[PDB]
Amino acid sequence: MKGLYCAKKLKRNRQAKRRNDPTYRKRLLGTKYKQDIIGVAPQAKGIVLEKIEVEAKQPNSAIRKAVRVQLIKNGKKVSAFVPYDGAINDIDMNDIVTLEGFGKKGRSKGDIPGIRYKVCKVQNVSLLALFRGKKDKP
Amino acid sequence: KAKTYPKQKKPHLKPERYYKNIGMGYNVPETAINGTYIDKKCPFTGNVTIRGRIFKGEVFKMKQEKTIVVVKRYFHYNKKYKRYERRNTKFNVHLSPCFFGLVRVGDTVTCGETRALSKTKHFAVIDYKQKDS
Amino acid sequence: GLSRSNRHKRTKTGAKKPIFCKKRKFHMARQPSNTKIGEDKLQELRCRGGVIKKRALRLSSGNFTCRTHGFSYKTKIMQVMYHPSSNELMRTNTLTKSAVIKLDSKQFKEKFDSILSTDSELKNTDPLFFSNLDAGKLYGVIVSRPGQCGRADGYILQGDELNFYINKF
Amino acid sequence: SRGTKKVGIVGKYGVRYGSSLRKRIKAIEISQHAKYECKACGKTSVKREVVGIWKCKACAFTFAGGAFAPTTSAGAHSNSI
RNA sequence: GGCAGGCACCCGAGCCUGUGCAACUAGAUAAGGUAUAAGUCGUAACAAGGCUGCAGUAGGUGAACCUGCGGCAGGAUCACUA
RNA sequence: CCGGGGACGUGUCCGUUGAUCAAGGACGAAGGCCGGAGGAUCAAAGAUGAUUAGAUACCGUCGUAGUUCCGGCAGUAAACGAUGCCGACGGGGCGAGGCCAGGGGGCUGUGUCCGGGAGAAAUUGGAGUGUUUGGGCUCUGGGGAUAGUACGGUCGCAAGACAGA
RNA sequence: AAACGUCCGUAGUCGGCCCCGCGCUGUGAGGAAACCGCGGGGCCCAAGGCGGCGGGCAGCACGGGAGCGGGGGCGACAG
RNA sequence: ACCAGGUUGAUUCUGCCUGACGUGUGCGCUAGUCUUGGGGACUUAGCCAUGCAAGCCAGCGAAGCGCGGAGCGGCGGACGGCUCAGUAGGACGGCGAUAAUCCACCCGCAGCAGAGACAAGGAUAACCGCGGCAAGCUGCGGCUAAGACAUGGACAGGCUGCGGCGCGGGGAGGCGCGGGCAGCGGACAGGGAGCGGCUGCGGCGGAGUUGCUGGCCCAUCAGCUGGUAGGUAGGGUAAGGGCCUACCUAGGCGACGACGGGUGACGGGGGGUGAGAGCCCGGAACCGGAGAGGGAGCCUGAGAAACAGCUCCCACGUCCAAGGACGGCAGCAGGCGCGGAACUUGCCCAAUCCCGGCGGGGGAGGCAGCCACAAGACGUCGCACGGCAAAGGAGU
RNA sequence: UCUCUUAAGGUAGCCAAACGCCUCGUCAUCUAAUUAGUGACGCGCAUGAAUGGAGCAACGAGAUUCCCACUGUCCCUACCUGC
RNA sequence: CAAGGAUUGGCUCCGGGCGCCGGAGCUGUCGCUUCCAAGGGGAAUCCGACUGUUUAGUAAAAACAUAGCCUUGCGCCGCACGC
RNA sequence: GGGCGCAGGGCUGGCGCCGGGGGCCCUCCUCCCCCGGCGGCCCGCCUGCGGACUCUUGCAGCACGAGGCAGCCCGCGC
RNA sequence: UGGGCAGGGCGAAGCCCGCGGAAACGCAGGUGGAGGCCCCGAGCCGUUCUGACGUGCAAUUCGAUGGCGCGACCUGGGCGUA
Ligand SMILES: [Mg+2]
Ligand SMILES: [Mg+2]
Ligand SMILES: [Mg+2]
Ligand SMILES: [Mg+2]
Ligand SMILES: [Mg+2]
Ligand SMILES: [Mg+2]
Ligand SMILES: [Mg+2]
Ligand SMILES: [Mg+2]
Ligand SMILES: [Mg+2]
Ligand SMILES: [Mg+2]
Ligand SMILES: [Mg+2]
Ligand SMILES: [Mg+2]
Ligand SMILES: [Mg+2]
Ligand SMILES: [Mg+2]
Ligand SMILES: [Mg+2]
Ligand SMILES: [Mg+2]
Ligand SMILES: [Mg+2]
Ligand SMILES: [Mg+2]
Ligand SMILES: [Mg+2]
Ligand SMILES: [Mg+2]
Ligand SMILES: [Mg+2]
Ligand SMILES: [Mg+2]
Ligand SMILES: [Mg+2]
Ligand SMILES: [Mg+2]
Ligand SMILES: [Mg+2]
Ligand SMILES: [Mg+2]
Ligand SMILES: [Zn+2]
Repeated sequence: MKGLYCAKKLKRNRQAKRRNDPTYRKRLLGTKYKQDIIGVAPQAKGIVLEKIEVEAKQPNSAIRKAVRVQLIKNGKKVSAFVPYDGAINDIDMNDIVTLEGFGKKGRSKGDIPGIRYKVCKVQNVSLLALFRGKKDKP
Repeated sequence: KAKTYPKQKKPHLKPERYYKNIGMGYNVPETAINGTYIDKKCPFTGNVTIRGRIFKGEVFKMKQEKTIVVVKRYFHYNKKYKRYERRNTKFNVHLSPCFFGLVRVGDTVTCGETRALSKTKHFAVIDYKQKDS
Repeated sequence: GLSRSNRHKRTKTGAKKPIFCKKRKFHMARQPSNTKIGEDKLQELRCRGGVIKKRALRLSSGNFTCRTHGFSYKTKIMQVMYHPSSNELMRTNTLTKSAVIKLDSKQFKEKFDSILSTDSELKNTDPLFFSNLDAGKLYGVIVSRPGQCGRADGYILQGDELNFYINKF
Repeated sequence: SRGTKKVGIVGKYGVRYGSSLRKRIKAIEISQHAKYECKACGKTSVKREVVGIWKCKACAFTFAGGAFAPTTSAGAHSNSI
């Protein structure tokens, strides 16, 4: 396919090659639409269902304070990890919290397994405001 | 035979048969001048004019008596790959009876943009060159 | 109403086209004014651009010429003898273009015998046309388009054009 | 206008008798009904008349052969000697 | 009943029925995969891994797997009427 | 017996007829399947005698399918040189091929050894002539696992195969 | 991680030597401003404003010494 | 025109992950000044209270007390604005075609019927009364205008058929014009503020069709096509055409990817990012298209298949005295809902321009306000002045 | 894993089946409601491999359930005709 | 004949390849296989493969038969593809 | 032997036209009822000449002799 | 040894032609007329009505409905088997 009149064959062939590229594979499939949690739109906001006990991947031995959250726009039940030490007591049941990704392109961050999203705001006020006491939860 | 009495245009200015010169530096075939056919769609002895693009293509199909399929093969350049592509489009071209027997499959035929003669016919055969020549 | 677009048609390759926009008045067609014989009734239409198009609904006579001698009269239309596109249009006596019709022979035979008085050779040149004239049969074609012009003008059939058509009806 | 894609001559049996039985009898019904070349006149005109008797309909050359073929493997071997 | 109404044609929403295509979802049950704190049973592979291994195919076994046949060395042999 | 094959040799002929391939077609070990024939050995399954903590295995004995042939299916292998085909060029040595020549010769196969170059290295006459990157053509790969799995399709009597997330 | 078990094979793509048309290419036309590139330009500076100059198009016209066709001649460590 | 960390006991690789940089969307924390720009595109082309957004006039000129301004008549409302659902070619872009077509304003030309002609006929609204009706809306009577609607009157243009030579133009002709015979048909009975009507030719301004060509993904979409491809003829149209119909041919497209599907696809001018080849984006200023809750049909008009026009259906919503009456903010603010995600129910025609024959109107548009959303520059409180439609800010 | 015992201990399959006593089994589906039907489940009183097992394409005046349509089957009868 | 849909009379014509076929128009109180004749259909389960057979007179079946598959005996037979 | 079909077909019917015989009719209607061996050719086989074509609704046929021409045979048929 | 048994429907091989193909062959249209094929007539039978009848028409019939209907059939005669 390297002849001077092979351009339509090369476009036909290299596109079929490009379908095996994993970065192009997600845009071709539309996986950001198949999960409407964080792909197409950032900052998913949903209702907390229960506090989750999840243990870190070994060799690290700790317990991350995750929460199940049902989204408002979807109804999808996704688990989300609470940062900022002691914040799990500042969030309660039937709160409406906003969730963000980890900066890992949809995978788990560090020792946590399975948890692909993390909370930033609870009842439309941030956890950085509550970890230091800057604002107040209504 | 024919649904209407076969009739041609009144020749303004063989003075008993109507035939016009289509212009653009072309010639009327002598089969059109000395002929008895009454095709109204013919560029020379009929009610169409030649205006617009005149391209040269090769006859692909001579089926379906008055129309022919003319393929114009061209190259399109893909700027990314820096190679060409062989492309083509087929045209339903009106073949006047003045070219009957003269034009056969394979001949290089120059076609001129007419009116919209049929649904898919916008070109008419104005001249031709044999493949063997 | 009826349209003129090909937005409902298939493509050259046979592919079906998607129909999305609402119909435009740019490409609107109308009913066939199936013009018949009767006392003259023409319909006026403010068509595109305000210009008044007159289509004939009923139509009694037509301005018919004799091309050999250059004289004309408006003889009355009697019936359609032949229509090329469909014989349904001659059964209903529908006046369109190129319809062979039977004309009134009286007004035409008066000038035809008058020129036959001076030139005796005229009758022998086409015997078939003058055969039907003494029987009273005179035929012509409409050359105007009565749905567009509103008239039924044409010429008298003579010569080989006549024997072409009398074989067709 | 083939009519059948796979069964051919055993399409007369319809859906009956089982696929393997129709598949088994297909090779024999092709064999017992076919015209064969006469080895006395040369023409492809040998037809079975009854089980075991094969006759050329052109030159009337009739010969005793197999049940559904003019020749069997045991019958060919005895004649090739 | 000439501002009504009627008739035929034409455009035709909308509804109903049947169906094609596209995409989604409930489901007793049941099979995988992955992750679990690693528990029980072994030890198939890695050494000739203790029966050389592997893949194919076929059958069988709680389970890794075992066996038959033909390959292969990625073998434990580059090596013997020279 | 019938058929085939390449190499060599040649003032024989043709004169570009070619290279490579989606589709398509044919062949395709073993095991398997179908119908028929046959059945000595060996031997899945099965049965035993042992071994063992256990032993459904390894060992001993027996034994069916099978192994065999004929007609067909199937269409898979570590089907390997784990190395696509065609083409140009490129160091010596040793060999046991075939044809030719007779002047440690030429063609064409085939191994081997040492170098060159390449390579992450093992190695390697191509895996060389590649950042000094371009001979043509086809195919494939794009971190691991999920998984050569599922769905849909095609093929198959079935086993399953192809393809393939 | 990855040469399909083999061979045939059509489209496709590629293809020996000698001896007017088309590809390719140069200039030019025509092509909106915004934009962009450049150039000025003491808006106090700057981003700017404002004014110059350019580009865009395998469409069109003209030109082009080479390349390809057509047709003969070789007969390729091509077949 | 760059790499760095990460598989190992250590090594060399392959390999991916991650860091490092730009961009835009959102969040978070924080915040002194000024200029400039942007801001419900993404989900919901979801639902909308209230107000406003397209009106104007010079013909005729009533009431009302010559002034006057109603209604008739006319022009516009088909432009702007908003939005991006549909659309994979009905688009768009480039190059054409319209010898296949239509036309308002405006501009330049030619012209506009002797008819009793120092002259034009019947009306209707306004209005004067009488009413119906919850409201929306509407009736009866009486009079009365015209640049409204007629009458009068045909030299031409025009239409159609037939005839037909030339002269001009054009690449190409009965295209223009002159010369013919018929059948039709057809341009001023206006005024004491500038004129205004109408017919034709040529523009301009538009518009409809249209040719070639280029532009996403999927082959786990391989064959597709029946008005389909063509012919003849008619119809229909402003106009070529299977556009439609009648009859007749068997065609048409496809691995140079048809057909079918997908798209959280308007296209483009362009934007982002890279040394470049490329990759990605284009809702968003300008241009083109399309739409106005889903539809379909239409009236008027030069121009709409119009929606701040109509008619109906559907889905939502409202008022009723229960007979009926209405609503379409993808115009401007504003509300709700949606979501991650987006401002004041501010002032004004002053600027930019548009409609109207001028005084008018314009949520187009500007000004200000809100917002660290962005670009740029610069630090760590009250007069007078100044500008502004007005106010505020800049500047003394 | 151990142990008793048999000629061998029911394999592949299949099932409250025309084969399940308990039993109207349990779960699902079907219905307003189902001892029925179907799909599952299987320590199956007492399923099971030519005493043939599994299997339903085609076929059936076979046995059964549901749906559509249909109806004097019924609500709930009435009238007419012949005999 | 899966399911499911449309059409169907009379008259007057036209066309064709003319025992017939196609088309058009007109027409009736919408009606046309006008009487007669003449399938109800779908989703499933059980059993038997099928066509066939049977208890003349209570059972037509799932029973029987069947082909296929298999086993047995027989070289004194109708001669092993046989009985 | 059986069977679909092709061709023929004892005969039967219809229509048209003609011909007897009988009966019925407000109008209409030509109503109603009954009756009407022999020679040549054709098949097809075979023969002669000759030498390669030739069907059938259908498979096909044909140098072991096609079509054609001229005969012959025996039936169906006219 | 004789005889009997409408009319339709579906359309198997084979064949002809067209189209496609490098080839193998594949589609399409006719042709052909297979099959214990389909609906059914005469006829045969006996599913249901658990109809009629049930001291009957009848010591098994009648009617409707249904099944079969070129067969693994039915049937006259002759013959065999007690
Ligand atoms: Mg081992
Ligand atoms: Mg083998
Ligand atoms: Mg084997
Ligand atoms: Mg065998
Ligand atoms: Mg042994
Ligand atoms: Mg599958
Ligand atoms: Mg590998
Ligand atoms: Mg009034
Ligand atoms: Mg009045
Ligand atoms: Mg969209
Ligand atoms: Mg845009
Ligand atoms: Mg079991
Ligand atoms: Mg139950
Ligand atoms: Mg029930
Ligand atoms: Mg057994
Ligand atoms: Mg049993
Ligand atoms: Mg039966
Ligand atoms: Mg039906
Ligand atoms: Mg069914
Ligand atoms: Mg049965
Ligand atoms: Mg009984
Ligand atoms: Mg069996
Ligand atoms: Mg002969
Ligand atoms: Mg039968
Ligand atoms: Mg029956
Ligand atoms: Mg019986
Ligand atoms: Zn023979």
